[PDB]
Amino acid sequence: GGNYNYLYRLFRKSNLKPFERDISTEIYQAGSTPCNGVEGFNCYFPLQS
Amino acid sequence: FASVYAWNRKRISNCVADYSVLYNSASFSTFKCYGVSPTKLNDLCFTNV
Repeated sequence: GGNYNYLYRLFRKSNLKPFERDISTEIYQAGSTPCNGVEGFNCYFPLQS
Repeated sequence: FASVYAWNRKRISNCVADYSVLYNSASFSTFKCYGVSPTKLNDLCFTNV
C-alpha cells in the first residue's frame, strides 16, 4: 500500500552548504508572485514522499 | 485544434523563445516540466523544439 512516511525535500532557494541541515516547511515560491502561505500555481509545498 | 489520434506536429526552429510568457500566464491548468524545471528554460539553448 505504500510507506508514505519517508519524505525528501525537492525545492530550495539555494544548494546546501556541506553538512548543513534544513527542516523548515515554508511554502516554496517558484514564480514572482508572492505566496502568502497558501498553495497554488508556482506556490508549492516543498516536501515529497 | 487537432484530433487526438492524428495530433499535429510543428517544428519550432531558430528564433528567440520566451517561455516566461508561457510559465506565468496563469491561464494554464497544467504546466509540468520533466527534463528541466520551468524557470531555467529562458537560460538554455537546444537544437530543435
